[PDB]
Amino acid sequence: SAAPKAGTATGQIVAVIGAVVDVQFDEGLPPILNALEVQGRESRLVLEVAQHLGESTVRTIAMDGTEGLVRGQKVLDSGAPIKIPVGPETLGRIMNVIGEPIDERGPIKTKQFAPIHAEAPEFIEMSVEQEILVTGIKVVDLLAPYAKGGKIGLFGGAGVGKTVLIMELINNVAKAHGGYSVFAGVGERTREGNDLYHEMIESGVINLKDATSKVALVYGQMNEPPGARARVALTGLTVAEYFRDQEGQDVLLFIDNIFRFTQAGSEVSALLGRIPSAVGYQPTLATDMGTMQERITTTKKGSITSVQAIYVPADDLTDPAPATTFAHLDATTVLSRAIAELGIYPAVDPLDSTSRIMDPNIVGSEHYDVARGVQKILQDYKSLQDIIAILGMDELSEERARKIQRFLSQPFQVAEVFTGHMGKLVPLKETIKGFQQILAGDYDHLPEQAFYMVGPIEEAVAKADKLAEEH
Amino acid sequence: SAAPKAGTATGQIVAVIGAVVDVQFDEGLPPILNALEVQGRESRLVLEVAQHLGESTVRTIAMDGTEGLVRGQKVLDSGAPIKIPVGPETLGRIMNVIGEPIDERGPIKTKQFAPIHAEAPEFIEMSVEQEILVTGIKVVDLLAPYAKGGKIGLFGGAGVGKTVLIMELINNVAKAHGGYSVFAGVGERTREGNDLYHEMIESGVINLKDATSKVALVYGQMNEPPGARARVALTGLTVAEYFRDQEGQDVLLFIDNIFRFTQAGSEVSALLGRIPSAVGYQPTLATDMGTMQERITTTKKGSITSVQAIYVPADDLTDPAPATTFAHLDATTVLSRAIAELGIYPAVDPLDSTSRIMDPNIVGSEHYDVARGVQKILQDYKSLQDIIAILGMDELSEERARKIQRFLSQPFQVAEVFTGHMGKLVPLKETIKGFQQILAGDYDHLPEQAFYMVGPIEEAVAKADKLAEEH
Amino acid sequence: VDLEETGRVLSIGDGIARVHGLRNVQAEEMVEFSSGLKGMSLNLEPDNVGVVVFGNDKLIKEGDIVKRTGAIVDVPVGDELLGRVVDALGNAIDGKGPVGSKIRRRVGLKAPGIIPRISVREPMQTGIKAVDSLVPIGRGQRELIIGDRQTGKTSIAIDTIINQKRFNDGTDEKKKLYCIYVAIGQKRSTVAQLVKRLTDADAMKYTIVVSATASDAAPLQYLAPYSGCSMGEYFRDNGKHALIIYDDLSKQAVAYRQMSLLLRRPPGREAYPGDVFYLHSRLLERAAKMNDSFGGGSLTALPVIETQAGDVSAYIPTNVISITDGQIFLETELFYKGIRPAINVGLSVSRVGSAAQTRAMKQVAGTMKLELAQYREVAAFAQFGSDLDAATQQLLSRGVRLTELLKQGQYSPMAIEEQVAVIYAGVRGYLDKLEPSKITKFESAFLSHVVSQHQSLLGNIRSDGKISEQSDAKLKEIVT
Ligand SMILES: Nc1ncnc2c1ncn2[C@@H]1O[C@H](COP(=O)(O)OP(=O)(O)OP(=O)(O)O)[C@@H](O)[C@H]1O
Ligand SMILES: Nc1ncnc2c1ncn2[C@@H]1O[C@H](COP(=O)(O)OP(=O)(O)O)[C@@H](O)[C@H]1O
Ligand SMILES: Nc1ncnc2c1ncn2[C@@H]1O[C@H](COP(=O)(O)OP(=O)(O)O)[C@@H](O)[C@H]1O
Ligand code: VO4
Ligand SMILES: [Mg+2]
Ligand SMILES: [Mg+2]
Ligand SMILES: [Mg+2]
Repeated sequence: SAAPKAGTATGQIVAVIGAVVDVQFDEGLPPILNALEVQGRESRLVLEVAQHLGESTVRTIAMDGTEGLVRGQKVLDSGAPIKIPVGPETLGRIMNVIGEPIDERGPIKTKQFAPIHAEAPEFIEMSVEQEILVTGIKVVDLLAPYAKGGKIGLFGGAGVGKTVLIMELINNVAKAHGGYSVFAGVGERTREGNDLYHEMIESGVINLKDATSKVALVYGQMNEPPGARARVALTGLTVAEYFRDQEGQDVLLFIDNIFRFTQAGSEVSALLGRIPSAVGYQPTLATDMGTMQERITTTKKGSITSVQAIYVPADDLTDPAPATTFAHLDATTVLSRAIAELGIYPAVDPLDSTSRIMDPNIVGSEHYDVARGVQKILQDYKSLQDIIAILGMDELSEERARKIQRFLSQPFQVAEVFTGHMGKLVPLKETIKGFQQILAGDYDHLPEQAFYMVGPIEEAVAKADKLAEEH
Repeated sequence: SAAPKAGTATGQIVAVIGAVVDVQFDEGLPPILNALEVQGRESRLVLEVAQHLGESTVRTIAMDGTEGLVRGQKVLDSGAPIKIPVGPETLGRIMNVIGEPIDERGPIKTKQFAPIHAEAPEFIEMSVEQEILVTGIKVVDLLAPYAKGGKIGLFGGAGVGKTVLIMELINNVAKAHGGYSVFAGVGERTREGNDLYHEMIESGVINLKDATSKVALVYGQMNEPPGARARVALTGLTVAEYFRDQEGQDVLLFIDNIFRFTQAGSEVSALLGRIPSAVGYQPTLATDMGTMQERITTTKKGSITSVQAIYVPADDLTDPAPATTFAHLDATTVLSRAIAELGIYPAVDPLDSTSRIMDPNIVGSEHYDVARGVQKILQDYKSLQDIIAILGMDELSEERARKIQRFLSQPFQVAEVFTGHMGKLVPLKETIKGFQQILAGDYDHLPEQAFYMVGPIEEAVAKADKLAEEH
Repeated sequence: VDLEETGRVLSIGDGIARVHGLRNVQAEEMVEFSSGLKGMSLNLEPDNVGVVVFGNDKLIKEGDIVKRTGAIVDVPVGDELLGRVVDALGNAIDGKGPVGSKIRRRVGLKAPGIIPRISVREPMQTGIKAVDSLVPIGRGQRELIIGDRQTGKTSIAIDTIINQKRFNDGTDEKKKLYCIYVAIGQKRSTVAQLVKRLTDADAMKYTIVVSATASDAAPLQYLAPYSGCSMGEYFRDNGKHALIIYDDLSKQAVAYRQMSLLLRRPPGREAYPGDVFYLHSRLLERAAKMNDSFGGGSLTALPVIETQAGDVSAYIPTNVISITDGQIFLETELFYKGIRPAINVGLSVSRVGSAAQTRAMKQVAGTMKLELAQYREVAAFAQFGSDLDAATQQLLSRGVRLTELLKQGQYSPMAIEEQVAVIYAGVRGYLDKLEPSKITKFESAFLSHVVSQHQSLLGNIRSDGKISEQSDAKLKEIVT
C-alpha cells in the first residue's frame, strides 16, 4: 500500500560517503529494504535502507549517483521496497533498476507494480517434473543437458564465450519460444544492451508498432553504482516472476552475469560496517547468491526456464564466486581460457560441465554412455597428451579424442562476425552414426585437423575433397 | 593453600561470548592463571583467569561449556590455578582437564594435588646424560634414534600414521617398561580414548581389581571447548611431573597431538583482545609451545622419556605449527601423504627425520654411515626418479634404494586390522648383514617389489619361493 | 516494561540484533522479537546482547521488543517426526500437516565419552558393493564422504539409506535403521527431488529429512546439523539405531563465518572464526557407539564435503578429516571414466579397521582395497612395461577385470549376500583372464540367474554368515 505512520516519514541525510548514505528520521523509522526518495533532487534518487544503526538513524545504499547530495537533504519514506511495474504492459520496453523507462518511449502504463523483494517459493511449491528441452548444440545440449525451469550457468574467465553463447541461446530458443521472455543485463557493457535492443527490433522480437513483443528488457549496468547492479538482477527477475505466477506461463530469463549481484556487495559490504572475508568479499555472499537464485524457479503455478552467466575473477574457479554459484545451475559449462588458444569454441571443457539431468532415462543410455566414454578417453587423454608420451604424440601404445574435440567445437551462428562460419547446429538429428563411430574406431582416420572447424562426420569426406592427400 | 583476602573473592560475570567470560570482582582481584568456580551451576564450571582488564575486571577462558551462563552469575575465586590430584592414587584411573574423575569409578582419593602451572626445571637441573633406548623399528629406531628423556615427535599430515605409531610404541615400549606411564589425549577422537582404555584392560596395563596399574590416563578432547584442549596436555604433564620428581622414577608420557595446545590459542587468541599473526594464529605460539614443552624433561631427580605427536595443518610443514615445534623433538619422523600412496608404512620420510642422538658414539659408526649412505643414495635417488631419466627408470647409468625403501616399511603390529601382517620388529638383532648388503651391492638383485611388504633380507629368498620366476 | 526479562532492540542489520535490556537472558537461550521471530542470544555483553536472528531482517527493527524463552536452543524430536520433512528448526514444511511432538531435545549436548562407548561392531549396510566390501561402514561411527561437485556424494548416501528397506519391516528389530537426512545450503528443489524420489522407494516412510535451503538465513544453515544430530540421538539413546547424513558441512562452513563476522568475533583463517574445529568436532563427536551397559544404541554419521578440484587437505577438510574415522573420497577426475563411485585408495580409509567388515568381507574383501593401495603404482606403470618381471602381470590382471566389478552403480542396492556373490568370484580369480568389457553383464545376470535358481547359496550367509566350504564349490560351478 505504501503509507507511513501519523509521524514524519521524513529523515534528513546525516552522512554521505560514496554509495552509502546514512539517514536520520525522528518520527517514523523506515524498515530495512524500504525504497527512500531523496528530495531536493533534479531527478529520481532512491536509497534502499539497509540497517537500523540506532540513534534513530538508518543506513542506505544509493540506487544511482550520490553527487551533490547535501548533509541535511530531506529523504522521503515510500513505505515499501523498490517496486517496479509488473505486467504485460512492460513487454517490448526497457526498464532500469527502479522501473523508470529508459527506452525513452514514455510512461509505462500498468495496473500494478510488484516489490523487487519477494518471499521465494516454498518447499510445497516446488516441482520434480523435469521435462527436457533441446538446444541443438554440441557439448551444451548433448554432454551437459538442459531442461525446463532448469538453470543454465556459463562460467567464463572474462572473455571466453559466456555472453556470445547467450545471444545464441536466444537465437535457437528465445525466438521460437512460445510464452514470454526476459533479459536482465546486470553489470556488463551498454554497447551490447544497445545492439541487443536493435537486433531484437530487426528480428521483430521487439516490435515498436503493434503489440507483438515477447521479451522484456531490464537493465542496470557498468556506468552505474553498485546499489544499482545489486538489484537490476532482482528487478529483471521480479519481472519474470509476475509472468510465471499471476499469469501462468513458462517464462525464460536471461541474466548477463548474475554474480554481479555480488560484485555489488563486494562494493558495498565493508563500507556498510562489515568485516571482510574470502578475498575481501562479504560475510553474506552465500545467503546473497542464495536468497536471489531461489526465486528463478518453477512451481505449481508456472515455470521459469532460465539462463544465467557467471564470471571467473582472475581466471580462478577457486574464487568463491564462480564456486558458490555452481550449486544452483542445472548444467555446467566452464569455458576455459587455455581453450580459446586452441580455438575450441565454445570453450566448454570436457570435465567441469556437469548436469542434474544427464541420466539414461532422459538423455539416453546410448548417449550418456559415449558421453562417459568421451570424457573417459578424454581423461587419460588429458594425462597422455603430456604424461608418458611428453607432448609429442606418436610414441607407442596406439590404445578419436582429438576428433571428438573438433566435434563439440560447433562454431555456430553468433560467431559469424569472425570468419563467415555460420549456424552450425541441428537438434540431435544426425549425431547418431557420427560421434559413436569416432569412439569405437569406425570411420576414424581422417588426417587430424582435416576435421577441425566443423562438426558432422558427413563433412570428413565433404572436406577430404577440399583438402586432399594422395598419389 | 588457596585462601583469598578479607574482601570478597567473588565476582559477577559481566560478559559472555562463547569461550570467553569476563568477570568483575570488587574486593579481591584474582591473579592471571587462577581457577575460578562458577556458582549457580549444575556441574563444575571453572574459568581460568587470563587478563586483568582494569575497571576491576578479569578475563577468563572457559574450561567447559558456557551454556546458559548468565550476566550476573557469581564466580568464586579458588585462589590458585587449576590443580589436579597428583599421586600413585591416579594410576589406572582416567582424569579430565580439571582432575574430575571420568572413568566413573568414583572419587580419586589423594594426599595432595599439584597446580597444572609450574615453573619449568632450571638450567642447573638439566642433565646431559643421553643413555640410549631401543624400539626395534626400522627408520624410527635405526635412522633417527631415540633416547631416555628424549622427546619423540611424529609429524603427520592428518591421517598418515601419527597415532597408529604411538599405540605401537606402547606395544614394544610401554608394557615392558619398568616405572610408571602416562597418556594425555589432547584434541583427537574419543573413540580411540575408549578403545585405548579397554585395550589397556584386556592387556592388564590397567587392571580394575588389584592395584597393578602403571599408566595414568588424562583426557580432554574434541567434543570440548578450547580452554579444555588448551590444558589437558598440561594436566597429563603435571601428572608425569609428580611421578618423576617427588617420586624419583623414569616416566613415559604419551601426548596424542601436543600442538592442540595451540589450536587452543588459535581458538581463544583473537577473542581475547589480541592481534593475529602467522595464518591468523597468535602472537604467543612460540612461548606457548615453549613454556609447555620445557617441562617434559629429565633432571637431577628423575627422567621423563616422552612421546608426542604434532599435526600438519593443510599438509603444510610450512605451517608455523609443525615447524616451530621441531626445535623441541629429540628425533623427527615427518610421515608423508605422498608416501601413503606408495603404501610405505610408517610414512617416515628419508629426509626430514632428524635426531640429536645419531652420532657413531651412541648409534654406531657402521650404522650411522650406511644411514648417511642410505639417505645419500636416496637424495640423488629423489632426483633421478624423475630428473634425467624422466620417471621411467632403466635409461643408462647403472650407477638398492627401492630395496631399502621396502626395508624400512616395517608393517608391524598396530597395522594388523588391515591385512593380517603382524609385529614386524626385532631390536636391531639381524639388521647386520642385511641392510649393508643392499648398499654395497651384495645380495642385491631380487625382482623389485618381490621384496616389498616385509623387512629382513632373509625373506628375499623366503619369498622368492612364494613368487618364483624361471624355466 | 522491565529490561530485566525483556528488551528493546538498539540496532539491527545483517541479522545481528544488538538488543538492549535482556538482563536475565542466558547465554544461548533463544529469544522472541515483536514481529514474532526467533533468534538466540550469542554475545552477552555489558550494554547489549547481540542476538542472531533466524530468518530475514525486514520486520526486525530499531525498538522491536524482545522476549525471553529461558531455554537453550533446543529442537523437537521423537518417533512422530519419522517420515517427514522439516526446515531445520523443527517445523514441518512438506505440507503434510503438523507433527505436534512432545519430547524436545536441545542441540548443545556434549558428546558421551570413553565409558558410554564401546566398539564399532554390527556394521551397517550401504548396499553399495564398492562401498561396503572395499570400505565397510560400521555402526556408531563417522564416515566422511568428501568429493568434488558432481561426483556422487548424495546418491551414495541416498543408496546407503535406501538399503534399510527390507530391514524396516522384517524380523530382527536390532537389524534395522532409521534415517536422518540433513540438507544444508541446497536448492529446495534438489531437496524435493529427494523427498519425492525417496518416497518412490517408500524409503521416506522410515526417514526424517531436514532442510536449510539457501533462502534460510545463515544461522539456520548453521543450526541445522546440530538439529539432526539430536534427531538421531533419540535412537542412540533408546537402543534403536540411526543414519544421519550431513549433506555439505562444507557449505555450513561457508555459512558459519557469516554469522560470527557480523558479531565482530575476529576472523582467523579464510574468515573461519577460529573455532571452525569446535564447529565440526563438537558435532561428529556426537555420533557414537553405545555399550550394552548404556543402551546398545548407535548413530552413524557421514559428513558430506565439497572437494575443491581434488584437494582433500584444505582448511575445513583437514578440520574434518582430522576428526572423522574413515573417509570415502569421491573424485570427479574419474567418474565419467566409468570409474564410479570413483574412490581413491591411499587418500581414503575405513580407519575403524576390519571390525566393520563381517567375516564375509573379511574373507573376500580382505585383499581388495590394499591390493589397490600399491597397485596405484603398477596400474600407474604397466602402461609402459615390456621387459620386466614377465609374470608381474597378475597383480595387474587383478585390478582391471575386478575394477569393472568394483563399479557399483544404480538406484538399487545389492544386499550383503549378493555382494558376497559377485565380487567374491573375483577375489577368488575365476572370471579373471577373460577380457573385461562384458563383466557388467555378469554382475547383472549372475543375480537374475541367482534369484531364479540359486536361492539357497545366499541363505548360507543368513545361517553361517560367512562363505561355506560348500557354496564355495557351488558358486565356483556357476562361475566356471
Ligand atoms: N551409480 C550411478 N552411476 C552413474 N551416475 C549416477 C549414479 N547415481 C547417481 N548418478 C548421477 O550422479 C550424480 C550424483 O551426484 P549428485 O550430483 O547428486 O551429488 P554430488 O555431486 O555429490 O553433490 P551435488 O548435488 O551438489 O552435485 C547425479 O547427477 C545423478 O543423476
Ligand atoms: N562461438 C565462438 N566462436 C569463436 N570465437 C568465439 C566464440 N564466442 C566467443 N569467442 C571469442 O572470445 C571473445 C570473448 O567471448 P564473449 O562471448 O564475448 O565472452 P564474454 O562476453 O562473456 O566475456 C570474443 O571476442 C571471440 O574472439
Ligand atoms: N603402520 C601402518 N601400516 C599401514 N597403514 C597404516 C599404518 N599406520 C597408519 N596407516 C594408514 O593411514 C591411516 C591414518 O593413520 P593414523 O595412524 O590413524 O594417523 P593419525 O591418527 O595420526 O591421523 C590409517 O587409517 C591407515 O590406512
Ligand atoms: O589424523 V591426525 O588430524 O589427528 O593428524
Ligand atoms: Mg560478457
Ligand atoms: Mg590422530
Ligand atoms: Mg548434493
